[PDB]
Amino acid sequence: TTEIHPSCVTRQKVIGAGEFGEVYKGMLKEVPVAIKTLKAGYTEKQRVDFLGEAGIMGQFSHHNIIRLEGVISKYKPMMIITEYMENGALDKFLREKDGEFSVLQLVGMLRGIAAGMKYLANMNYVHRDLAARNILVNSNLVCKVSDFGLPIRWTAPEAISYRKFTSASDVWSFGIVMWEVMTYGERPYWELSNHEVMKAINDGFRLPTPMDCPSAIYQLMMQCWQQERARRPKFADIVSILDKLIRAPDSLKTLADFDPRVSIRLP
Ligand SMILES: COc1cccc(NC(=O)c2ccc(C)c(Nc3nc(-c4cccnc4)nc4c3cnn4C)c2)c1
Repeated sequence: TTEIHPSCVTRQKVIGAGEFGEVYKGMLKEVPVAIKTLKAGYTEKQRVDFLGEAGIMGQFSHHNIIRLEGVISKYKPMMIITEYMENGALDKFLREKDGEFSVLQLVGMLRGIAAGMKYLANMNYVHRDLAARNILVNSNLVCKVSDFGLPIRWTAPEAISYRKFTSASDVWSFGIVMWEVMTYGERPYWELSNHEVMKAINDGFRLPTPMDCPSAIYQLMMQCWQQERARRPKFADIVSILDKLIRAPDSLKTLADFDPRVSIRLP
């Protein structure tokens, strides 16, 4: 990580809360940045977790992972400073832009998220909280995997049941993210409670296709939701498939049937 001097950082507005501090938008000497602070009184564990987060983030160098600008560790409050993405988090972005993108644009966002996840998994970094709310979107529509902290309905069964978090449980979550993107940010499983979601999964039910969804994309998300972890695609498989679909874009014109929940009869 690069150490940044505090005189170069201007905090401007609060945009969220940290484990023992706040998150701000600000400017870095000017480029806009996001700034997470660790405020006076933090515990030893909080310091270890905070500087540990900075240290792992400093290792990430990929187009589809949030970029660390630097850290303030030599002065108080300590800070983690990242690039700032003006379109914000992906879940809110898509809900505010319903129906505004082409299928190819949506699938391109998924390819980018998958490439970032392949990078993390390859680095032996298990995300554990992959969801559209933890993905940032830049002004080129590039998605940057991030983690803002605390998700039953995004989590694989083995991770819920016995705390087995691996890249393969992240693949399950990625399938949910695919469904979030293709629905413009719908809530997975709609109004079902967390217990009803787990019961449905265990009974064998899976999310139905989004509207206007390429058949290949629904097939892929379905294979991310295999109960048996060993049967799920690896991230390398996901990236490869998405890349090939984008590069032969007529492949995306074949749509999965959408199951009507409502019948409208007209003459
Ligand atoms: C695999 O990737 C990993 C793995 C492990 C850890 C992390 N850590 C971060 O992701 C992280 C840590 C510190 C910062 C300053 C940021 N930046 C932003 N956080 C927030 C925000 C908003 C509300 C509430 N909380 C946060 N909003 C932002 C940014 C940028 N732009 N915007 C709009 C992100 C990433």
